[PDB]
Formats: sequence, C-alpha cells, structure tokens
Amino acid sequence: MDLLAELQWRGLVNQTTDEDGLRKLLNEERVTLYCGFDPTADSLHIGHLAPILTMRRFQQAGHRPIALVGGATGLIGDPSGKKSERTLNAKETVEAWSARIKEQLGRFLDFEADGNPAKIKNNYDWIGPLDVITFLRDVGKHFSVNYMMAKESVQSRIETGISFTEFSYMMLQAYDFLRLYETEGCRLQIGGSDQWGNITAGLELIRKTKGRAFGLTIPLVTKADGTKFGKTESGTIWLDKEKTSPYEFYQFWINTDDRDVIRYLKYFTFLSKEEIEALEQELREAPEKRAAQKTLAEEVTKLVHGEEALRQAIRIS
Amino acid sequence: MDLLAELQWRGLVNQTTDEDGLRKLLNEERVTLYCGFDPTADSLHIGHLAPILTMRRFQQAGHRPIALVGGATGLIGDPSGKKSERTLNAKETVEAWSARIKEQLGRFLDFEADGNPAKIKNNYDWIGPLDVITFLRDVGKHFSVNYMMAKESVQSRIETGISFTEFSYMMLQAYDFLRLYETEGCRLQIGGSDQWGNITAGLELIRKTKGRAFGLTIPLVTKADGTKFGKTESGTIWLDKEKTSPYEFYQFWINTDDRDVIRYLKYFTFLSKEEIEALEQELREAPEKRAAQKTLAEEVTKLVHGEEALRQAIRIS
Repeated sequence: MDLLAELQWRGLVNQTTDEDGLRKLLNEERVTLYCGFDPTADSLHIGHLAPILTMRRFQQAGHRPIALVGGATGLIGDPSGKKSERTLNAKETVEAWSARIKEQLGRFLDFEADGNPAKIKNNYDWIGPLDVITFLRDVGKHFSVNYMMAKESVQSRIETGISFTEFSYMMLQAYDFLRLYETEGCRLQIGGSDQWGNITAGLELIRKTKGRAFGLTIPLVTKADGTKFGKTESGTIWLDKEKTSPYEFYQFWINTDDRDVIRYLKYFTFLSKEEIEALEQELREAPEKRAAQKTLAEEVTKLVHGEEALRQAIRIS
Repeated sequence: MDLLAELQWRGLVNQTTDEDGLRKLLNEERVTLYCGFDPTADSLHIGHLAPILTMRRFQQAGHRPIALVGGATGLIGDPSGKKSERTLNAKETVEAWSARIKEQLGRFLDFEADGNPAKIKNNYDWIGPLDVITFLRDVGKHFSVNYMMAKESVQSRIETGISFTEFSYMMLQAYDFLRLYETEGCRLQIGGSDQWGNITAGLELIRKTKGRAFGLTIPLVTKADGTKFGKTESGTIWLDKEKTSPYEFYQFWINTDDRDVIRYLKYFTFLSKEEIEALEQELREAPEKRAAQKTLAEEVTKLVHGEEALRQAIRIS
C-alpha cells in the first residue's frame, strides 16, 4: 500500500506478478520475502545494493527478509543478464566465497527485531543432497521445454549458445522458492531486472505443486549518459573495504553526475521524499555546491562501511 | 567383417557411426558392447527380440555382451519412438519390474564362456547415488541445448510437448555409455532404430571427456501390409509364458504372412544363409505347406521358451 507506493515513487519496481494482490497482502500481513545472491566473486559489489537495500526497506515496514546465499546455484551459474556462457567455479572457491558474502549480507539486515528478524540461508543445504532422479521427476515433470526456451535468459542465448547446465539453472532457483515457501512461509521473491524469468519459474513450480505468492523485480540502474552503472575506469566498486577502500567508495558516489544524483538518492538512501525533493531544488538553484552528491556519498558510505569509515573518507578527501 | 556382413545380409543394421572403423575393431579384438532395456512393464515383449538376439549373435562371434537393465532411466522415461509424454512409474514398480526383466534377459546370453561371458547390469547403481549438481556440471556442461533440440526424439515432440524430465533422459543414457566405456572397456552400443540420438549423445559425451567407440542401431521390424509388427488383436506378445503362453507365442509366429516370413527368419533365427535361402525356394514352390512358418515358429519358441515348451505348443496345436 504505502510501502509499495513508496517503492514506486523511488523507481524500485520494474515488474510485479500482481500489484493489487501483493499490495493487499503486504497491508494485511507480515510477509516473508527472499532475495538470492550467488557467489561469483569473494565480495558483493554496488550491483547488489538495490536489491539489498530494498530488502531492508521491506524489513523497516515490518516484513521479514530472508537473504539466500547461492551455495548450490553458484556451482551451476545463471545465464540471466549474461551474453556468454561462464566458466564453472570449483566447490572450494564457491564454498569460500559464500562465507564472505554471508558476512556482507548481514550488515544490511536486522537480526535483533522480534517479529521480523532476518534469516541468511544457503541453498546448498537442500540442493547439495538432492539426487538427480528426484530432481528430474519432482521438479522437471512440471516444466515443458517450450516454457523454458521462451525465457528471456535462454531466448537471449540459443544462437549464441548455452549448455544444458545453465539452461537448467532456472529449475534450481524455481526449487528454492518452493522450499522457502514451504519451510518459511515465503510469499514474495524480489530480484534485479534480469531475474523475472527465474522468479516466475518459481511461481509456476508452486502453482503446479500446490495450486498465492508474488514476484517483484527492481529495474536496471541507469545513467543519463547511457553507460553502464558501476562501470568505472578503476573497475568494480566492491563492498569489501579491502578491495575498494571507503575513500574510493565515497569518491565514487561524490562523482555522481547531476543527471543521476536524484535517481540514486531515491534508490540507495533512506532520505524521505521531502528531503529528497528539497535536494532536487537545491540541485537546481546551487549545482556547484554539490549537496545532493555529498548527501548520497555520506548516506551510502555509512550504510555500507559505517560512520568511522565515513569519517576517514571525509578527512582523506 | 564377416559378422557385420552377416548382419547386413540379415537386415539388422539400420545405421552405424563408422562401418569401416567398427568392422576393423570387431575383426581385431574382443569387443565389449552393450544394449539397455528399461522396465516399462513386468515383462519384455517381441519388440525387444531383435536387439536381444543381435547381442547373442555378437556373443557367438566371440564378443562380450553387457545387458543393461534401466533401473534409473525407467524412472525418467525415454521419449524416443513415443509420440506422447508418458506417466512416471513409481520406484517400487520399476524396482520390481527390473528384477523380472533381468531374469528374461539372462536366457538369451552365455554366462559360462570364458573370455566373453555376459554381464547383466543396472544403471541405478551409478545413477541412483548421483547428486544433481554433479550431474549438471560433469554431464550437462558438455551439451548445448541446440545439440539436444535437434535430436529426432525431441524435434519430434516440441509442438506436441515434452517435459524437461524426458528432454534430459538422453543425458542419462549418454552417461551410461561413458561409465561402461570406463569400467568395462565398452566400445560399442547397439539399440533399436529409435535409439540413434541417445547413442550418438553417449559418443558426444565420450569424445568431449576423453577425446574410439561406435554405435549401431537395428531397423524397425516391418510388415508387408504396412501394419505395426507385434500389433495383434490379442494385444502384446510377451516373453513371459504366464502372460503369453508358449502355445500363443507359437501361433503368433506360425501365422506369419508369406510376405514377412523370410525377413523374420533372418532377423529372429540362427538358421544359416543356405538354410534360409532353401526355405525361400520352398516358399516359392510349395507355399501351402508352410515350412518357413513352422521353422520360424519352432526356432523362436525354443529360443524363448525351450524345447519342452515347444513340444507342448506343438501337441496343443
């Protein structure tokens, strides 16, 4: 209702399986929602911040968030939003990376709240021990090849090529939704823009096994210049302060172009509408001051690295 | 060389991955070959006799046959030669049926020979305990969706529809070939007409994992009238004497149309070329005698049920 209307105002809603049904439920109950993150490196990066902070926004509105670490799926790899087939990482690598990722995820969520404390989960726990036969029959019988080929992630790649490995990924994410729906009462899954297919797949699996749940995706973060958000000359802006120092993290945000600053304040910060609007007017009247840019920089660096870290960044600058 | 030339004369060669390469190897070594049979009922039927007897012919020429009972795959189901998606049978059902099938298979092969005694195997042993993750990475990385869609068994069904379950079957048969190649030195796989795709899939997997082996398929058994071989008014002609008595089994063969008798003698019997030719001439000169028909009937009933069983069939007639 108002949480959903607020996300809408911010521009954090790309798509939704059924807006009125979801608004209704959000308004009448504490909703268990989840978001999955696959270890594809030893650190999350700014590409993960929207979904993460969006979880947080759901938690502040009184809902319970589940952060899912892709221990199993990080061993398969999602073709979604990838133009090319990826190389398989080793179990040891993935296993090591999941541990770190778990740690950065935990920073953004509340574990102390009673009623809606978060959970951090690892899909290795239920996918790890699943036998192929069980998988093919219990999950696979539910999907026609025709349904799966039509998926943006696959359609996007058949000429380019895609192994059966990545083609099947969707079944696994599908399965995660079902298991979370069953063991945790999870009724909503959220993700970036590219996850629509995988989410709806989870919904198809639930529908076909139970005969209730929703999906919501966040839009790709845009730049007015038409370049790739987070694509720096420096390379990725990581959330690990040992990969990207708080100083560099801070600078990155301080250099937001006047054209993007207001969209990023809405996306990445907890400033109200009235605070954000006021900054918009300050951006119009005094754009050499860079008030929108410092506010973003401070807000986001505090979120991710904390105040002390922010303090240093500021004094280093 | 001569075994292969003999199969050719008989009409037991539909296709072959590389005839000259296979002839060469057959001629220089004791070849380990295999054929798979999935429990889709509690008894084999006359639809399985060509591949079975062909194994036997390979054993008599000094090669070692492996009969594979589809304990794992009978739990997935092969779309090959099926116009429609099949219902999944239960583990208990399949498990029970595998035990019987194992018993009928053993009748046709030699276990006493030293040098080339047969083996009866169950793919449940290596597929049963395989985890989905292992399966997707170790087998699936090797296949593009594009390679698999082009397969006769799948191409034949995409509009008609096919679940991911049956679409993946090929990977499992693929895997069987690899494992048998590795643990048993298996260099040739044979099957009915409809197995070409599944066989070549096994070959693609071996090539891609090792960088040698062959495939051979038997043609669909034809009728001059254009009807379906084994399609009786009575229903299936089973190999279980409790489903189809030796009398009925016997009658079935005795009623072979003059147009088919000579093709069936070559397919199903161990009569020489000169014996078969002689019967052809007897068929020309005295077709009301039905000599080709009794010879087939006696030969095949003895094979499958034995002499005593044949004796009864004869005295019952």
